[PDB]
Amino acid sequence: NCTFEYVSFKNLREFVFKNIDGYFKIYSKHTPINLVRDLPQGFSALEPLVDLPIGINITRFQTLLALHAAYYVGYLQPRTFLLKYNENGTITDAVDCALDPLSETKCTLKSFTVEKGIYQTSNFRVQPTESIVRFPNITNLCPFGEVFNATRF
Amino acid sequence: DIQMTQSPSSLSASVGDRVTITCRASQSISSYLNWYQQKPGKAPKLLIYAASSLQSGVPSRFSGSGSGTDFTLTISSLQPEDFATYYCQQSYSTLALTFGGGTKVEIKRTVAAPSVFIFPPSDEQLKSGTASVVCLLNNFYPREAKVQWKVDNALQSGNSQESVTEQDSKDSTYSLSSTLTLSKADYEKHKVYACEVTHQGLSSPVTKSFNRGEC
Amino acid sequence: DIQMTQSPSSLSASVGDRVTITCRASQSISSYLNWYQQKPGKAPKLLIYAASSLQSGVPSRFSGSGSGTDFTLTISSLQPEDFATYYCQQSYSTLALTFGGGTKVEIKRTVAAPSVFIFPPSDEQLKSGTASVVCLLNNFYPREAKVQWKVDNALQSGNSQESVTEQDSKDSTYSLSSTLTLSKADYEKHKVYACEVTHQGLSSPVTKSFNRGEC
Amino acid sequence: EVQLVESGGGVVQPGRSLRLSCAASAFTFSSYDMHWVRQAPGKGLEWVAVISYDGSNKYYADSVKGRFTISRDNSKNTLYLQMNSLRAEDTAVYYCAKDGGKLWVYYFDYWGQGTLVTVSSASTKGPSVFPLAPSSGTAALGCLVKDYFPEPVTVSWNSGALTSGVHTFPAVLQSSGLYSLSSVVTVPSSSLGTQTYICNVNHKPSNTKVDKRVEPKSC
Amino acid sequence: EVQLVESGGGVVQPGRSLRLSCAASAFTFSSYDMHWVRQAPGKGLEWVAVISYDGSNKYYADSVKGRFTISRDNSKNTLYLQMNSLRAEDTAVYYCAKDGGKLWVYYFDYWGQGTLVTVSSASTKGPSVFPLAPSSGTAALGCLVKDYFPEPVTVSWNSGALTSGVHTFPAVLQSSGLYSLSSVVTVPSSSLGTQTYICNVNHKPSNTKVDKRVEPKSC
Amino acid sequence: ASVYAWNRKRISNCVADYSVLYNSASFSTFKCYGVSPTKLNDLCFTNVYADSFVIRGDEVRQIAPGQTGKIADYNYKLPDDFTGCVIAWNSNNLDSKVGGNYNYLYRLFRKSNLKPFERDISTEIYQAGSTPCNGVEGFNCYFPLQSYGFQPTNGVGYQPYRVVVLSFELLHAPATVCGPKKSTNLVKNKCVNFNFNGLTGTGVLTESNKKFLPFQQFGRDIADTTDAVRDPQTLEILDITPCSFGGV
Ligand SMILES: *[C@@H]1O[C@H](CO)[C@@H](O)[C@H](O)[C@H]1NC(C)=O
Ligand SMILES: *[C@@H]1O[C@H](CO)[C@@H](O)[C@H](O)[C@H]1NC(C)=O
Ligand SMILES: *[C@@H]1O[C@H](CO)[C@@H](O)[C@H](O)[C@H]1NC(C)=O
Repeated sequence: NCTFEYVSFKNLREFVFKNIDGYFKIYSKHTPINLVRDLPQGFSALEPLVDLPIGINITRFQTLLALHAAYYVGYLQPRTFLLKYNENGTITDAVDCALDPLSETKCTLKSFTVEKGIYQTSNFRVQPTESIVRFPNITNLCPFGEVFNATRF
Repeated sequence: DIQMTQSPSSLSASVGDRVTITCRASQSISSYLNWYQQKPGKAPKLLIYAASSLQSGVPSRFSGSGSGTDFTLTISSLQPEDFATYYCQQSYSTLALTFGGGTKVEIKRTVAAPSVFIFPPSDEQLKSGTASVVCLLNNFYPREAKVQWKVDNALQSGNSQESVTEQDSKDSTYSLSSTLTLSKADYEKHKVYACEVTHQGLSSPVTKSFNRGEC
Repeated sequence: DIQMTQSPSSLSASVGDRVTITCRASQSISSYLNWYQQKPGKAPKLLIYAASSLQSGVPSRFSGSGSGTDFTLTISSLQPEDFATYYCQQSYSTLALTFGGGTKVEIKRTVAAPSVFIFPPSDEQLKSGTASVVCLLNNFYPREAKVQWKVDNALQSGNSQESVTEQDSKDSTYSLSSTLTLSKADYEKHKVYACEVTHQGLSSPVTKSFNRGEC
Repeated sequence: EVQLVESGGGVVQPGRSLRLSCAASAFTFSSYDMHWVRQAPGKGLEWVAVISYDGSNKYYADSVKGRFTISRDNSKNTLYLQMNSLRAEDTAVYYCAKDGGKLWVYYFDYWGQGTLVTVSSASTKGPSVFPLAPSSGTAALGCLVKDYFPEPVTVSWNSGALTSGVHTFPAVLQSSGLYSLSSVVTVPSSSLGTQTYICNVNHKPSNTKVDKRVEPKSC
Repeated sequence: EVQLVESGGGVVQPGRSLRLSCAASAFTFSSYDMHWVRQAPGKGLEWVAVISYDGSNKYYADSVKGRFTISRDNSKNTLYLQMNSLRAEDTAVYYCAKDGGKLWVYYFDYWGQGTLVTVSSASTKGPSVFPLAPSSGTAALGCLVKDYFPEPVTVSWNSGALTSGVHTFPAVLQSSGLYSLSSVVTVPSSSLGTQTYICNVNHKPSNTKVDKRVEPKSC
Repeated sequence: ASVYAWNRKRISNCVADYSVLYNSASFSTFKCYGVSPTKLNDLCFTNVYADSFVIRGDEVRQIAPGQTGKIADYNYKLPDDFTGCVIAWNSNNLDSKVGGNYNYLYRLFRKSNLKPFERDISTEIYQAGSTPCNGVEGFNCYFPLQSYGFQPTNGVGYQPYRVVVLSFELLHAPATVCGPKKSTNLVKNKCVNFNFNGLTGTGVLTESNKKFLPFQQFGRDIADTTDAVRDPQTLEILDITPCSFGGV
């Protein structure tokens, strides 16, 4: 029961898979690196590769290994990023609007340079912790006792 | 192919009655049934499509329902302008569109006893060579009246042809004219010509008979 | 306590008919009457509450009415999915809740004459010691058919038990199997075993009889 | 407001060819598939042909496949039906209908008044008018317009003076290929010798006007 | 969207105890009084028990008062019905229902699928399959699955090949405490010696599978 | 392919050109259920299945919902909610031999009727009698398959007919199959109403010197309003200038 088919260390290969409205978007980016211990530090933008109209509900996944290579996995979240497009339309840097107060100020001012000064960025409201309910403690009680326990009927 | 049976063949109802008509299909059709209305002589007009959709400009009292093989068209309150013929047509088999037999709705009234008249062939017609005997049933309701021809006490079938007028606008009664047509030679070969009428308003069959060339 | 008499015990109607079911209470209940529906095998489902309140998600064609002791449930236009058993339940005596007898609605059709078959006890059963005579009425409508057992022209009552299937999905006809069970000694004590069937579609009772040990 | 007018219908002999034309108005004729539907005299409706909105697809029922042809001129907003090699079964009223296109399948939204088409191998003939006299509580008399073709024929009593009690039965196509019709009128038995009853029959296709007297049988 | 699931029903001897559990989902279980209502096989509905929303008030009908007990765990959203000292009258399908609380009176808002509880003093027994041969316009044959307990028993013809014309009568609880069932099938009288008819009866509770041949009587 | 092993082909992720069904008038029989062919080339479908096989003319009417017979029951079946089309045309010139073409086989016996879109190719010996057939033929043990007799002189009712059943399935997923889309010539330097891949607007399209990235399809300004686009057919960047307006 198939509903689709398609056919077309030294390398750091990044990929991003995400499902939106039944469309499976795959972005990718291959770069040369010289580091085996951990992810090389630096900024590189990922450009899309595929938009498969599979329309599947995905909640788990797995990898496939060639048996006769470590790999890293991160989870995406709905964040707001300030992206800088250079002249040719390529992303050269990005700022995360929730990483720390400096980045919040950057996103508020829509700039990567913040002039010396004080900037009002956010509001702040303390939420209530617990509820309190108070009603007067009963003083007069309806006399059901003398009706059920009456000495004589 | 797909055969659509529409029932009843014809029903009698009064104004304001909740009329219902059924339409059945030989095989299953999802929701591809449509109801059209046609007055006598006038062109058909659309009432319901997809069997659950009221066409724009149609009174709300009409409603279609049903799925699979059986469908129903219901008029909550009958109106004088609703006495017409309704056709149910399927659309599932796109290039084999078929329309239903139809269900004429007549004006309900009391049973009217037919008036039976028997007219022998005119001498002018006998001069040509043919002979026609005319049996006229007048002012009866409902239209279901059996007309039988007897020649020398022998039943005749296929020798005549009938024609029925529409329900009357004044008394809502019907008229039927049975014309027993034959040749001159067959006309003199027999003496007695009779027309028997059996109607719901007749306690017993009524026979109007005449002997040839006696007057 | 409160007894709820629901009528009719069983009614026959066709699709699109305006069905009405009555429910009477021994004493007066103000507006605490409800109607529920139950298909064969399936669990009951709520239709009406307070006798004048349509439950959410129910077709509007169901309507409850009445106050005091007599209440009525009306379906303006019957539908194929509306063939079920309807119960009326009073809620006045909250801690003495009671339900009505029920009114099964069957599919109306033409009268079907039962086919009567008589099967004597099998020799294998006679080996065990018991003997069962099977009288089968097949393909009849309505289900009201009287089945009587006769042994040596003597009526038998309570010696058998009947079993009737639901209305058939194909021809909407019923089947009944009466099993006259007795011991071997009571089987050889008599010779003639007959089953008489009386049905609305039978002009006269039909008797199927056999003599013991004659084939 | 949608209008559809049919034209080109008439009487034609078997094996001939005819061209029906439908004119659409008050909607986009070029964006709705058009259907030709025929209704035989006295029978129900019957689907005949279908043409798509772009005039590139044509479909027909088996009864007419390889025999009729359907085309459309969107510039003129016209629909043409060429019916070649017509048989007697083709005798019917033809309508042009819009699709509507609200569903995946074909339904008919609007209909025209249609045009009649008759296929027969009989020439126009003058009607023969004969009397139907009454006898001896009212009485009923009439006239018989037999052996006429084609339809229609207009029948009146006393040059239209006698209206009430007049019943004109629909014509019946007898085995001879012509048409037979009967007109009747019921009058009181008392007024049978004084009042004069004459039936006037006019057949424009044959251009035949006949005034026939009706009198009670004498014997 | 409200769901109620019943569990814990089964077969138990008279005088024993059982625990039925109802699982509520997709609504506030703790804020609605719960009702237990039973329906005996073939009989109508009979109100049984009621428990308040807080599980503090417990009411029973006279038929079961002092014999059954109703409790609820709002933390687990579960309703427990402990039926101690069970009699034969308790054999029924039990349903848990929400109150609704829209009226001052008790009404049932939703019904679960229910759980069957059978009270009998008979052990599981293997069914006895017997033939019902036809005789000499079609014919009808069948099989009799007698003396079996508990329900149900699955009956098939020709290993499910023979479907049309097969009628399986509901089982009847005979006075012996077991169950008797009859299955029949009508076939043309012509095909009585060539076609082989074998009825397959399976009783999973007793784990008994029997294939019984059916042939016409010889005399 | 033989009817019992009716050959299934799949169509998805491609523009479906139905002109082959229109221009080809050599189709002996053609019936659509659920969908009308005229309104078919401007409607998207998730997938299309082309189930093709061979039968004789007399059996062609049997390939459709609510049909019964050897072909309908034991070799190929369709659902009662089928939504597609059925096409059939003669192949006598190709599927006939002077000595009789017997390469087409069909299932003659089967213990049960096939389920919708079920393919059965088992050659199990059919048991027609009480005696079980333990893989051997003989008394009440017949081979389930039989071969057609196709000769040039065979009658029309027995002449070979190739049948193709198209079934259009539209699931709750994006439709990869749509009909061809009509376009027009491109006019620059003139105030026109443009529509690029559903992005509509009004303006003057002019040649530009902006260098898009290979995967980028549109441009935007600070206002987010479309400022440049890329012609889908030819990869050239067009600036969009709103049509001149002002005060008189
Ligand atoms: C996928 O999951 C969502 C909710 O998790 C559900 O609404 C949707 O119906 C699912 N997709 C399909 C094809 O059922
Ligand atoms: C942008 O692209 C041009 C050629 O298209 C190239 O010369 C230039 O170096 C690029 N920008 C940068 C920052 O390299
Ligand atoms: C579209 O047409 C252009 C010519 O205007 C041609 O160069 C190009 O290759 C075509 N695209 C495809 C996918 O064939």
